[PDB]
Amino acid sequence: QSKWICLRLNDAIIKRHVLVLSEYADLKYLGFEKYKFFEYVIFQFCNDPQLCKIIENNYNYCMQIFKAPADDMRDIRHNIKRAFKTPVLGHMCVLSNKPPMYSFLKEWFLLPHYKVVSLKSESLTWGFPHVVVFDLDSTLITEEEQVEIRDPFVYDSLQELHEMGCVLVLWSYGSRDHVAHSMRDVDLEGYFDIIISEGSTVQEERSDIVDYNLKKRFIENKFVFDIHNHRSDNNIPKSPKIVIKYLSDKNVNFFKSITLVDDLPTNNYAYDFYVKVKRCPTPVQDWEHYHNEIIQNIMDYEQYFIK
Amino acid sequence: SLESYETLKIKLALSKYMAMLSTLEMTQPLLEIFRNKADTRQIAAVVFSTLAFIHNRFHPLVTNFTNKMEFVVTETNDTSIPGEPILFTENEGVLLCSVDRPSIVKMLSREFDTEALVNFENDNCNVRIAKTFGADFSITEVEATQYLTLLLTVEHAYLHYYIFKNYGVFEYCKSLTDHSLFTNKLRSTMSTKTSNLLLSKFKFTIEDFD
Amino acid sequence: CNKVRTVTEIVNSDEKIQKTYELAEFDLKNLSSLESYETLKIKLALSKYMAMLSTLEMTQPLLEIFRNKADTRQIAAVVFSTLAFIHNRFHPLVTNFTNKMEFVVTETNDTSIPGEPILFTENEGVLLCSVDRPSIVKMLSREFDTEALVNFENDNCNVRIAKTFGADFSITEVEATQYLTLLLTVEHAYLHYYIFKNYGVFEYCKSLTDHSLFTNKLRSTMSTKTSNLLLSKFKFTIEDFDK
Amino acid sequence: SLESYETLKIKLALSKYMAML
Amino acid sequence: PQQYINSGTEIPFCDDAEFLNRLLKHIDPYPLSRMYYNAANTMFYTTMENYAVSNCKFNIEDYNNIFKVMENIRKHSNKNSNDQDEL
Repeated sequence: QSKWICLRLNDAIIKRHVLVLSEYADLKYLGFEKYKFFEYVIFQFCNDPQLCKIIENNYNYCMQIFKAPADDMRDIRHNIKRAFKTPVLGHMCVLSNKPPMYSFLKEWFLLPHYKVVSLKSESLTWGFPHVVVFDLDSTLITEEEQVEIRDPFVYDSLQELHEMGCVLVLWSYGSRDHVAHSMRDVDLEGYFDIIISEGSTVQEERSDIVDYNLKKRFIENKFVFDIHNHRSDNNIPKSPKIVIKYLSDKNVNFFKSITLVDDLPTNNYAYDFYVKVKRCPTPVQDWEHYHNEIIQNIMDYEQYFIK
Repeated sequence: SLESYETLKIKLALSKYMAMLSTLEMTQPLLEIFRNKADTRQIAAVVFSTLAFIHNRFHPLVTNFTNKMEFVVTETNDTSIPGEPILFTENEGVLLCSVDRPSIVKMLSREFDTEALVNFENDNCNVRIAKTFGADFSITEVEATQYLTLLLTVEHAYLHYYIFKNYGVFEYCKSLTDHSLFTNKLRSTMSTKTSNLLLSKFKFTIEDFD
Repeated sequence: CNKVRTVTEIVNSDEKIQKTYELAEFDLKNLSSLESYETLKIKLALSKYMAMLSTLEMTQPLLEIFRNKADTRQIAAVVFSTLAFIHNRFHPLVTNFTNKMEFVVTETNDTSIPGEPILFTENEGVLLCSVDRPSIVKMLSREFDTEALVNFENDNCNVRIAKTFGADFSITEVEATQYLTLLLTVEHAYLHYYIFKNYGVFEYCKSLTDHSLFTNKLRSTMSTKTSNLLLSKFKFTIEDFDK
Repeated sequence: SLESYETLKIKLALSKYMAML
Repeated sequence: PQQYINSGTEIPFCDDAEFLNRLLKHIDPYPLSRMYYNAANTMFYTTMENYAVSNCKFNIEDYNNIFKVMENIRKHSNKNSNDQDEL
């Protein structure tokens, strides 16, 4: 729980992006001209008032000051988007000069700064999208061996979601092999954007080919997720790290918000919204309230603050 | 075709376009004006009015496309680029767009082609001979085609304008290096009428040699 | 075969149309556009050089200058300015170098030399250069020139026929034509001068016996800009040598 | 590069020498 | 730049509806695709010409890969759209 401060660059010669500082003097690692590549830069609030005073004397950029005891990724993003009246923001940069130990921010994408100039821009949407994450396990299937959609209304609602310019990401924790048969039974390849599998487990991520039968164009959902917590518990969170990774692999580079729809609250690590799926061995046809929830969650920022 | 009425709707869009032209004090067959030196002021003003028409159809929910905009047509091959006869620019707050007149003139020049074999609607005795038995307002096909083609030119520019206006000079130039942002994209917020746009209606490709 | 093909297709397969073209004659237009403005550039450069020369109190035509031998001053100045122009054209950047340089006129055949009418003694303690005024005057004796000529062309229907269808000191041109002589001469000198100024003497045993492979040394040496070899087919009959 | 600021420091010491004399 | 007279923020609609409706109708017989073909050809050919004029490279690939690229229907249903219930 700390006070916090942020740079706002005068000329966003590169836009949307933000950086995080351990020292005000870290600027020396950045040196000449490199500063023009970042729109904002957060720093933990000065302990010495002279630092803040020198900041106040500096004219090279605008700045803001605030309290954020809420040491959370999404809450900090909310506060910054409030301060700078902006719906969408870029990635958070990092250097070999290791970041400050604000390691509660551990679970996120980390941008090796030099890539920033190398970054592409993407066709995939003409406007900045929202994103929604889904599962197979007990999720929107009926629970029997052969599954209906909980409503064909939902079936077509998935398609219409494209009208809003929002992204559909399914990561089955369930086993890889059966999902192909599942989609052959009911195909949403024309209805859904992104597919991932085998997330069920956390595994010892420490230092110590597919589509042979039918020409699917899928991939090894490679196990590249850290143990990340080095502790005795039982949790397999959905990983914003991996999600943003595959997004930028699809050149998806900016977004307004991300929501999770899942049967496990535990896996939600401060996702913007969570929809606990109702378990359903029969077609509940309840979707309209899910629709309402999602629509209002989207609408939150039409007032220019999520609340 | 059971899309026939939708083809007629496309014709309706074109008709609204040309009607707006005829209403807004069009003086003479536009090929003349383009061949002429002065009145480029009027040409550019009509161009921006067409941009406003485009924004209207694209995104009618808000009436004001833009309040003021700056224009420079050019007469100089060495101040132009292939593929992009129209180019936006910004300099220290001087937002502007620029054009090469001769390029567009030459474009208008080439519309020579006329009827050749395609599928055709039913001709029957009961159709024509029935009418023969009994029961200025003039615009030729190429005449309308010229205005249509000129309009279609503007789609590329307008898309680039939107992108630039929403992403700044960086991504503007980026897209100019790589227009693939265009590639097979109707996905947008509803208000952007994206499917309605003529990127959808019909398609083209080179039949690649070698 | 480059018989480019093209197609249009309506949504929902309602219609499909084909056409074809060829990239031929586009190449011809490109070649024309190149050669035109390239020649323009070269001509412009020449014009600039001549105008620069024009400042130098030309109370006399060039020819008079060398036809006289009593003076050396004007000759030296001309030579110097030529060197300067070449150097700058290679180095888009103003230069003044070793501020001690001098000239001597090889006024007699007994001092004459085969081929190279100019000789830099790079440092006899300091740089000096040689000038064969008698020869230079021979070259400028000119009258080799008359523009009424004819030139190689072939396969015009494919190659050239398209080229058929496109388009006080108030001194005449012949003199300017003559200037190109000394342009080329000073260029050829500049080659050796530059080389030795950048390297040793002994390679003169090669270069000045035969310049020849010196281009090998010049590899990676040129500044990525060409000089004065547009009509690259400069050649004469060879097999006739009957050695 | 991490090399970069070392190059800059070297240039800095260089110019610091240079300007005075 | 001086080639502009800005601030003319007209938003015309000029709905001479009944006249315009009939004025449309004599253009109906013209074959849409057959006409459009011409325009597409001219656009391509002119765009091609300028690269050769300026001694450019060209990406025959990219041009097709980007422009008038073709999507596909994936829904099995319908959605509402603009129309006039005229008169």
